[PDB]
Amino acid sequence: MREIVHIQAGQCGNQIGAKFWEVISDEHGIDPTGSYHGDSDLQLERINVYYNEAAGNKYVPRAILVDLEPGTMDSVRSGPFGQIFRPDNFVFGQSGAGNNWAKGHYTEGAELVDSVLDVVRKESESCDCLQGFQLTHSLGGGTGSGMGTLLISKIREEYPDRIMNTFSVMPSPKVSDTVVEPYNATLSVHQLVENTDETYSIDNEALYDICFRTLKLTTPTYGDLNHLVSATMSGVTTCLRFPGQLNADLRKLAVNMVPFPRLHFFMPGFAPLTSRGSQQYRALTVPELTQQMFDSKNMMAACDPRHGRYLTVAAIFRGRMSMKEVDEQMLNVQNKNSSYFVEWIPNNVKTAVCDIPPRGLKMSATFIGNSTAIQELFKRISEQFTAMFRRKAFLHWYTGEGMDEMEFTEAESNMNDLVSEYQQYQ
Amino acid sequence: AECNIKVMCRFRPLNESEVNRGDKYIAKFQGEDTVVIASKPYAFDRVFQSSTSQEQVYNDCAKKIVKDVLEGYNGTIFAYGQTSSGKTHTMEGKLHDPEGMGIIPRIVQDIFNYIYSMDENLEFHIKVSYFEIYLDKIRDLLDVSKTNLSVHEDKNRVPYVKGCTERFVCSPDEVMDTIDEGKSNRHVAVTNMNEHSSRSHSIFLINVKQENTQTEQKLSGKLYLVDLAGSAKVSKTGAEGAVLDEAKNINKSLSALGNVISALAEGSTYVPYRDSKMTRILQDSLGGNCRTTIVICCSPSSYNESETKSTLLFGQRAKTIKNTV
Amino acid sequence: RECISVHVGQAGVQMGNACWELYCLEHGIQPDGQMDDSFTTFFCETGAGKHVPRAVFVDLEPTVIDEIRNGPYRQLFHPEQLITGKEDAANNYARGHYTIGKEIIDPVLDRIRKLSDQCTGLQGFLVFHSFGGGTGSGFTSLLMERLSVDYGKKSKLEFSIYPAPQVSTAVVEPYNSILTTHTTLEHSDCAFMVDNEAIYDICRRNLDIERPTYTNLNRLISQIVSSITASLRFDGALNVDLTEFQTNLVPYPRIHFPLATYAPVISAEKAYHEQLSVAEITNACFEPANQMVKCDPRHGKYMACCLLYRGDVVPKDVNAAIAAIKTKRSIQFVDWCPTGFKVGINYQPPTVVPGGDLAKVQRAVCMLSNTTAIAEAWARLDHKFDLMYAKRAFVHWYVGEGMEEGEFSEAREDMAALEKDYEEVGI
Ligand SMILES: Nc1nc2c(ncn2[C@@H]2O[C@H](COP(=O)(O)CP(=O)(O)OP(=O)(O)O)[C@@H](O)[C@H]2O)c(=O)[nH]1
Ligand SMILES: Nc1nc2c(ncn2[C@@H]2O[C@H](COP(=O)(O)OP(=O)(O)OP(=O)(O)O)[C@@H](O)[C@H]2O)c(=O)[nH]1
Ligand SMILES: Nc1ncnc2c1ncn2[C@@H]1O[C@H](COP(=O)(O)OP(=O)(O)OP(=O)(O)O)[C@@H](O)[C@H]1O
Repeated sequence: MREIVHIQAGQCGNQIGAKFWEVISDEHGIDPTGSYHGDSDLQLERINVYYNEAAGNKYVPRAILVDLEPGTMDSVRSGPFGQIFRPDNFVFGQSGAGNNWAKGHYTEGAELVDSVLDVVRKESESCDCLQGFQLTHSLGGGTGSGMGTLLISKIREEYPDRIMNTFSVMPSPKVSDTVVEPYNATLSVHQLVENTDETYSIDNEALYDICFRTLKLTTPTYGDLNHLVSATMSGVTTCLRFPGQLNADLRKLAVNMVPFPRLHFFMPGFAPLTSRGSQQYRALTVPELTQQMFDSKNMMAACDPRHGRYLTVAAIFRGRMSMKEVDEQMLNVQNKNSSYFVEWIPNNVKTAVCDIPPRGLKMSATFIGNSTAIQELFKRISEQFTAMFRRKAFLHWYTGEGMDEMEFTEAESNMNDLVSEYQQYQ
Repeated sequence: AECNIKVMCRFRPLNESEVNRGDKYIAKFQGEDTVVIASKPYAFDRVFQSSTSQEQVYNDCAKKIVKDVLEGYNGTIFAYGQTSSGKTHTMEGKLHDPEGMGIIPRIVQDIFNYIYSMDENLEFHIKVSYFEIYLDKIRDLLDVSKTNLSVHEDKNRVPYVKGCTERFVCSPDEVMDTIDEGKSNRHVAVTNMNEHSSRSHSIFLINVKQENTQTEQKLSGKLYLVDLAGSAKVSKTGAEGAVLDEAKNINKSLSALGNVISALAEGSTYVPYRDSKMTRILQDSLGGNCRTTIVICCSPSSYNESETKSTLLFGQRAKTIKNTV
Repeated sequence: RECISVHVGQAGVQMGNACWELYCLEHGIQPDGQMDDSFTTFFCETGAGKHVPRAVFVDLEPTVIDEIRNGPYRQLFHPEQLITGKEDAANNYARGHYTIGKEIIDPVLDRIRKLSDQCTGLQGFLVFHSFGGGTGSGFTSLLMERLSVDYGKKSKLEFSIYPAPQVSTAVVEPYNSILTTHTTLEHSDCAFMVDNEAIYDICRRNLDIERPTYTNLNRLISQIVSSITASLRFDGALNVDLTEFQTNLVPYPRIHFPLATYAPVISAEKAYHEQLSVAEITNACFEPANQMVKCDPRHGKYMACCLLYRGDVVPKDVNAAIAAIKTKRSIQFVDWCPTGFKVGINYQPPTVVPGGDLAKVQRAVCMLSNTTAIAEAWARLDHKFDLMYAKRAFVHWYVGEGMEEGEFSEAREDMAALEKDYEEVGI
């Protein structure tokens, strides 16, 4: 019944992928060992869509952890929910890439893809009818950018008809955690633009900006940032996991948000975002959530939406709520701000609601936005790519693995192409 | 510097499936400049009637392209139409027959014949290639092992395919065996509308390179021979199973180039060639240094009267496009 | 006297579970599945002291179908009738029609045959759906085509939830509505339409419910669909059958798009203070803001209106009431059908759900009427379609299913023919 197979790549993709299984384990009432201790019967109604049943009323996640270094698996296996994962799925290499896309794509990737394609083949055969795949990686580095982008092409060859979702975190200019980031971002987007049908553009800079303004976290760690992005992955797959008044599968949101084949880079968001010291001084009905969703300082991307125009918007909701207040609020946001929405579409909002909200909250929603303001993050990395590429800097490492210099220029031709697409519809 | 796209129409006789049903002959010709359909003219360059033979079309449409592609520039000849419009009979035809042969053997026969008339100092290095598209995977015909290829960019960002078959030919008869080997392995499905239904785009590329020994001036010509498939209506054709799966793939390209050439009509900013891979290989045709000549095909039957109108408005929109030669 | 029903999409079964609970409480049918001639037209008699409805719930997505299997109304319905699929339509007219539709229609086709063969008083069919999504557009358009070639002569009463001018749940619904209407124009005998923001306005100003949900929207909609067939269930002084809605409301074989409105809609506290009679409801049903569609009836002209009352209502005041409606010059009837009034009566009154938002009323009316007021609505839907069709937006998914750009033009020119037909007929 539309089973989704999880897949991870890179260090960050294993961390946020690990946090993804943790947050959804709580609402489904899954123990860290694997047994069930929930209260509602609907949790078992669609537990098979991510997990696999087992003996003793145990449930195993349908996850495949892939990382070229072995130390990443030791941290995930030693976590709070590390033991629930299958030990056979922990496939990994020995010698890391060290932030090199050519290693994880050509040399170090070719020896491991044969070991992961047979594993996901087994998981794809275990389910009754698969819907698609969702992946977590990062454009920075070599593992998540190299290993993830490679098998995305292989999964397209093996599963060209199924949905191919991706949650890809991109770099930022002010927060730079890698010297070779624009080359990896420029080489990765050549594969993401053509292979996958959906993509969520996440930024680390906004993940720090979002925590100061509304959460008021004084000492935020990576685990706190993972809580925000993990909740976004749960909102997109809510209607098939629990019943709702209006269902919206991963395909039902893809057809509405992807108006063209190459324009599929979304922009996520989440609400209600409120600190613990100011929870009593706020309401929880629908209109305060609507204005917070479309707020510029709410999304986890560094793009200025006021500098562009939204192509389409999709706001999945959760929990019992009234439909009049939901529908009427989406009318005024597009009417009062008609300049910031394209006139060549009559309605840029996709609505959907569920009845079973997360634990600890009664009303919540997740934002999915495709907008022409995404190009400002793509040209700056392109400028960093072109600034470093024009003198052939940091290319001698990539040619040692047999990579051609023109492939960087072919990626450069793809880089200025996608930004020109959003400029056409602006 | 700037040349318009040569648009030409061709109506054919009614097939055996159409005359038995009793369709009305809606085709009405007004000279060669336009054709009338239900009191609605559509201006073109040259309209071919049902009585036009194979040799008459080649002399009128694809004759001048042999001189332009060999002069130093590029040239592209490809067709468009719905199902049962007569694209393969127009372009490929009966290869073994003298009269029924299409544009592919008539073109290559003119290259070797023209080379014999020119001087001996002009050294010609001709090389051919042939490949299909099948479930968005560029499968090669001369080699059965490889089922997919990747397109790369050259120095001036003109796209071209890598890893394809490259036979360095010397004799004209050798090309006749290559295209014959191509149709032998070409997949064909049986349907209610068409028996030999071309369910894939047959790209036949000839990188014609030439060089003079006296003046030392090297020149090349990109010669594209691409035969498009017909947009099959499932109610009329009855596509089911694997036929509908392949019918989906051909519908991508004709809709993709429809987005491109329509964007070129009003003169859009970006002109998104990249929306499909079939449109990527045709980048040089629509906006490169190629002397393009589209040849649309339409049936004179009233059963598909709406499809002919879609192809006619497709034709007149193509006349407003110009190539940057 | 029997009639088969079918529900499609998220919109279909969501009101289907809400309407059938209203049907069962009228005939004294407990939800467990048991308690002479009034219930035979919907509910069968299975052996001894057990019944089952003459309907089927079909939907590709399994979230709503299994909710009925795990819901409270489990023992009432057949376990086999709750048909479910394996792959969602996703706002695609083509995906629920060609790829996913073909591998599920064959269980659906033969089921209606055996369901009709056991029956003997089959009047017709009525389908509840919504063209505003994917499942209610493609699969609904496919099943009606395949049974029309088989049956043909039997009636077809469509019930679709169309989008509003400005409010909308989806974004691709013009493509979904424009494609499925191309097939609906030739095979649908009649199609009653309801707008999503209009029904919110019904419960806003009259029922004073500032925060309702879709469950409340289906209750008053269940009163509409149950009142049109109420004459067939119970006895009435002037009986009207299901085929009355085909001859009396369809002036031309292509113009088969009536409207719908219902009154009285009064809360519990307001019902005791507000007098209930035929005069106020007759003036209220023709009130423009009280209609279930955001289209001004003053702009158009009524071709014909079919009145149908319920409860203890004598036939004197209903004739005197419509006589006052004829004298009103604010409205305007078309010269092509001056006597466009069809009144009916049923002795059994409007029921009431325990704990429902609607209050008890001794009499009610369900007014269906055709007009050229929706001519601007089709022009509005066509106008917004031209904006996205000019940019070729959302086209790569439909052709990605198997279709092409050819029939996209066929649906456009079909609406162009449909638009001018409303303009020329309304002269
Ligand atoms: N929101 C979070 N971001 C993280 C976290 N860990 C890393 N990152 C960010 O993602 C950036 C790159 O992602 P990764 O840490 O996974 C580098 P990767 O493992 O793919 O390659 P190698 O470790 O060299 O084998 C990284 O520079 C951080 O900005 C995390 O736990 N949470
Ligand atoms: N008035 C009213 N409209 C409803 C109700 N339920 C659904 N709808 C409408 O139905 C439209 C979509 O109909 P469907 O085709 O059934 O949607 P779906 O079944 O979820 O289609 P998928 O997304 O592919 O699963 C929405 O835009 C809603 O506005 C309801 O209970 N009342
Ligand atoms: N100009 C013509 N004169 C006589 N017969 C023709 C002509 N063109 C096509 N035919 C007939 O059509 C048949 C071949 O059909 P063909 O393969 O061309 O269909 P098609 O147009 O390629 O279909 P699709 O558009 O779906 O690929 C031949 O048997 C031939 O007799």
